[PDB]
Amino acid sequence: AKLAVIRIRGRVNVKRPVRDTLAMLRLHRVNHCVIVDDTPSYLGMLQKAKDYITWGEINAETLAKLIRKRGRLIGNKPVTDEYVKEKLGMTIEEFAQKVVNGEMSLKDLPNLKPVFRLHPPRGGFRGSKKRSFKEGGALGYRGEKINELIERML
Amino acid sequence: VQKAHSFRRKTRKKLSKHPRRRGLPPLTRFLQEFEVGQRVHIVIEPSYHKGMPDPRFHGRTGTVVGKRGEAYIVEIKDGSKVKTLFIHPVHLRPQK
RNA sequence: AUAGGAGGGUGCGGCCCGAAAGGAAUGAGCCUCCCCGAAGGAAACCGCGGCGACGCGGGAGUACGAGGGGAGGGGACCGGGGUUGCACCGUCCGUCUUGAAACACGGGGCAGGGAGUUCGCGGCCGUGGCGAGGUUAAGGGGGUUAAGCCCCGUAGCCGCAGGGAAACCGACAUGCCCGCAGCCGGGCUUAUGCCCGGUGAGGGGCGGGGUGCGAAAGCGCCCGGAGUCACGGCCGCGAG
RNA sequence: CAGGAUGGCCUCCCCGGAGGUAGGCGGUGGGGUAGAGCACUGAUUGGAGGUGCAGGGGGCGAAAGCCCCCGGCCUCCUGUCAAACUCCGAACCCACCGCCGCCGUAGAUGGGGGGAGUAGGGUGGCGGUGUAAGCCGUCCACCGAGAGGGGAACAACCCAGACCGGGGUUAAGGCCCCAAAGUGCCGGCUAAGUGUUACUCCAAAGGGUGUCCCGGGCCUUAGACAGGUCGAGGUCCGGGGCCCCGAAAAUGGACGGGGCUCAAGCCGGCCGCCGAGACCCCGGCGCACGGACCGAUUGGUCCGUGAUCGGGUAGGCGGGCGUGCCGGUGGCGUAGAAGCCGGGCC
RNA sequence: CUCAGGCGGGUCAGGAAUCCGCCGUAGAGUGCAAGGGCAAAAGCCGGCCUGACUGGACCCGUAACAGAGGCGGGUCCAGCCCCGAAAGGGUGGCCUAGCGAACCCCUGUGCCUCCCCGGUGGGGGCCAGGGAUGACAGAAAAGCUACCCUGGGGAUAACAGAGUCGUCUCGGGCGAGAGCCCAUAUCGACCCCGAGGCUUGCUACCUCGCUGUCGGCUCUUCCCAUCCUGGCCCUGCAGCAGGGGCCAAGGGUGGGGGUGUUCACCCAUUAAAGGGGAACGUGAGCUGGGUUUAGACCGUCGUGAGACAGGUCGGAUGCUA
RNA sequence: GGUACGGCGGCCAUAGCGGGGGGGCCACACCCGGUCUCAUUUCGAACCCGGAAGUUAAGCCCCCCAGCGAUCCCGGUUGUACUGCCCUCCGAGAGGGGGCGGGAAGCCGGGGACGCCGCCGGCCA
Repeated sequence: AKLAVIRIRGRVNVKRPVRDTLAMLRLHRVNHCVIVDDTPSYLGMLQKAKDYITWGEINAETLAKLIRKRGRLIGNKPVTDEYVKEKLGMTIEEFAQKVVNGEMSLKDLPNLKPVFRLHPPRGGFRGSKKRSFKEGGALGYRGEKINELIERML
Repeated sequence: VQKAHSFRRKTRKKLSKHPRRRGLPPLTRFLQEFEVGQRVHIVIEPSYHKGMPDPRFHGRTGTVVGKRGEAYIVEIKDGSKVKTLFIHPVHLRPQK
């Protein structure tokens, strides 16, 4: 499957190993999201940095909306239906569906940045950033519920 | 009180042997052979006191880069420095 | 003359000034209307869920929205400046120190003076001249109001051959292998660019050579030509 | 030993050309810590059995000796230990190999050269030491050398790392008034102003038919207890939450203050709303890198990328502003130069 | 070839002389501390020998990472050799301690060299071994200062402040026991839990370009763990008085002798003659007796200059708010 | 190809210690005798030289066990003890707790285990 990972906590009071793990994941700043695979290496990295991020499974509709709104090309240019059709031959919905199914990967779209800089959620997070999501916090694995958060952050 | 490092400094357990392994080891480790570029672990045999590397390098894995007499030339990377040691095959083990 | 903070910061409101240098009668503040608008973003009302605070779907991504434009009315201000009021914030300056508002030291006010300078040697870099050569020193002649300017001056110093305490001996102007840039040929690529195969200066590595220790092997240093002079700068040592 | 040198950590320039490894997955090796245990070495309560054992003392006997105990030494059972013990043994750390990820031909790993500063550190977690404060190391997180929003102020705690002008949403946390946001919702508890304290500050052993509950029990609805008669539940035990006593200080006074009792306190939750220079957006500046074009001495205009540029002490490096004089070049001035006071613009 | 120890059996001979058999993973031993390693040995007993040698390389450690004079160790090439049938082993001690720059000097061994040339005596040089610096990365080296001087340090003591409460003061839990019986009228062992910062100590956080000390006098104020004065409870409380405890801080808690004294002791009164905080309150309020300079005497220590938290006599107190 | 035959080895106790039954074609032994080789710090005891009268009594070979020792699997104690990262979670303190990730030792019960395996040769076929 495909995992959406959003950084939650800031860049202060972070030890070198976790800082470098987040840098490798490209989560340099707060409210930044990336999409990765479910490989053991990525799972291990998520476990290593699980105290400063949240992650879950992303749906095709959510990925399509994310690409449509917050997706950007090199140069911070908007990603549009005309461009995606001219470069791949299908609409954003079909591209997202194929990516979620695993047929293709986001990198297949040329000049697409791998990180989506989200907006702070509407109504804020419903939990403190000092606790995990299982006990009412806003950290760690949260499963399919990450789609609602991604919708709120656009 | 500061103590300088010597060959046997703090080696009570590192250079000790299992009670059931007292005596001469099997001759395979003594008579084994290696090739240039092969990687070997450095596992010291306390009974044999000849061709023993410094215990500070016990447990590492090095690269064979030659041979002199009956000793193998093993290169290791301590930090960023390349250190060359002459280790008897009895103190060596092939990787995998 | 009922009001509290190192004497200031952000925003504006009173009173006052406002010719010139700033905008402005070729239109100021101002009043009205119209268009597009990024991120963001309501409610009236309708139906439903929840014990409840409330939420869900439509209304709606609508009114509004930083900003970007246009038209109409009026006809002299706006910017700026002095003081002061209100709201919030703010415990002076330099210095040693882990730590300064400090009950730690230097701090009445103003003006003027005030602290990486010169030489010798040496290591580097920026640039310029010449180049297996480079460069003059003291000094000499010409000319000049003049110490400016022109020419000469090879003594001397560094480099061209290193090794050794000394006696002393005394070397590749390329034998070979990897190989960056560049060049050549081919394929993909709109092109850029990428890939592949050769040649590859400079670079790295072998091989061989000189000398010192040795009986020899073997090791140290060195050998297939780049140095020298000048201007400026950083630094090390000695002179206060 | 208030001082220096060599290293480590910073900065500037240059050569080299195809790799590198802070994080992760799997594998090949090393370990002897926490824990545990007696299989070694050393400790350790009692009991049983076996051994005359230089034990030792008594009964017994001129004497040589036996019989009693106690002790010593072994096996077992029973009850306990170890920083200088280990038959066992993690988490975890380190070396190497393959791969994912990241960085690198806009030139990394690496090499050469120039210039330094630094040799009092502090808070915080862990380890040895100490009654404790503290001292001495270790971890590199924060202050030193760090803005903004909070904890009442607070170095160190929470959010957060910051070019300039604007708009919006969130973070720490907060919503009775001071003070923006609820006298917000449901269930329960507290009667002590206990509390109104995340941490920097916070009182104990011992006790309470004070209350609200859980779990075990014995009797047990005309039969159980209180005083053979009534006639509804009793009588214990071990626990959990809150509260109570134990609880005495010096200028008058500290939940920050006012004050607060189905709360404005505390528990298990929930719903809205406020709240940063953080996150998003619009316009602008500079910087690093690459490119095009253009300068008769270091350069200039513009363009492309920057989620992976914008805090800063010691220190390194580049550009720029100002003053006296000299060689040039172009000029102003008695229709008023320099200088001096107050204003406008860049 | 196999040890320490143990068991059974043996003339003197026993606990232990010297033997014989069995069990015996090392419980023995190693030249020496400890750790590790060593059982057809590295231990024990024997044979031969001197490799504890000469001319040289590369590497690890002291000194991780990350620089090093000197030193120690490891892997090798050559020479001449030792042991062994041979393989194979030998560059001291099974591995880790037992030691040391420059200059100068002594010794061995061969060579070079000494100012125009040559000889002789002598000198200098290269290589190897040795003489030591223990403050051990290498000056040759006794004290007083109270007559002291200078530059600094709160990086560092004495008083005071701050943290802590070991100690100090004051409470609590349990109840062995003493009390004719009776644990709690009163005392309360052995143990355990606390409060204050009023004794002393520990730390070194602020203060050494200056914050004047103990004691007394004057004066102001505060706490209760209350000595008296007001009101109560228990009593091994007959009364008069006592012992223990509770509420209570409005008032008082005085005068004298010796001593610089605080304190403590003592005297006569009194209801009582309470303990403490305030920069050990109060020296820009006083006094200056003690303490702590400069003069001097005695005792003790030192060869001496001198010293003594040992006595003793004398020894300054600035002010215009 | 057989063999209750031997030599040289590998892992070095799951393989050891202690017990029970079975065997002598060849082979391995016990053993007969010490002139020669060799030796006793005496001993032909060991070592060595020369052989077969006897024996399988035991070394050796084949098969079996679970008393001790060792060690593999499963179940219970137990996801207990302990531990990496984060925490505005509790606790006066000591110390504990929540989320994600690792995870024993000892003890008890039931099985396993009285070793696998390689090169060559002897005898027979």
